[PDB]
Amino acid sequence: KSDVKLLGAWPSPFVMRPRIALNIKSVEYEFLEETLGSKSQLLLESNPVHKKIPVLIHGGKPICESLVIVEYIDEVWSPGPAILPSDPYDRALARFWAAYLDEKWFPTMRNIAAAKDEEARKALIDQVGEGLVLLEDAFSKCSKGKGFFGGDQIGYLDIAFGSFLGWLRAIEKMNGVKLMDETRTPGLLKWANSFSSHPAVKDVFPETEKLVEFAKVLAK
Repeated sequence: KSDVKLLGAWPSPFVMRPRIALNIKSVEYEFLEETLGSKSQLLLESNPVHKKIPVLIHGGKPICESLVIVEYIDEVWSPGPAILPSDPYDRALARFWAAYLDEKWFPTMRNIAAAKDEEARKALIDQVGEGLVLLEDAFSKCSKGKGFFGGDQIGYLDIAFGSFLGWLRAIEKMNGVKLMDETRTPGLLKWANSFSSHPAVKDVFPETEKLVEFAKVLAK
């Protein structure tokens, strides 16, 4: 348990990602929570560049950046279940969509709260919706009728996208909008239940209300 430590603020979609990956591999680890109002000295020592979490410490060495940590876990604990796809093209597509989610979609969605006027808010909400249309189509092609982006088993792209689901739901609730409905994202609604109920996910997955209330707490 001491050989693997995960530094992280909580709740956080980015911190969720290595927790799910460690769960898939059944790797025991200690979760070292950052707490509001300070940055721990271990955080400052382990991630001097970004000073953020997650940080995985393994063999006395820190590994930063959520997705990079996920790949590291997949590669190091290779006898366990595969997290990335095995085919190079499928792997490239999984990486492509995770990069889209982290670079475009999620920053857009969390900018909604700070929109100045009404039409800017609408533009951001429209962009989150167009992202979900794109991911609905990616899910159809990736899943091939199976339950996950990863196919029969949960995979890298499930972790990347699924980690955001709670925050999507909270932002839906706080803005009175429905961005996964049933007309626009039928596959993703189903996948959302498969993901949030998965045994490697459910005990680290946030209750929507908890996120909403936490956003209210942060408002400072």
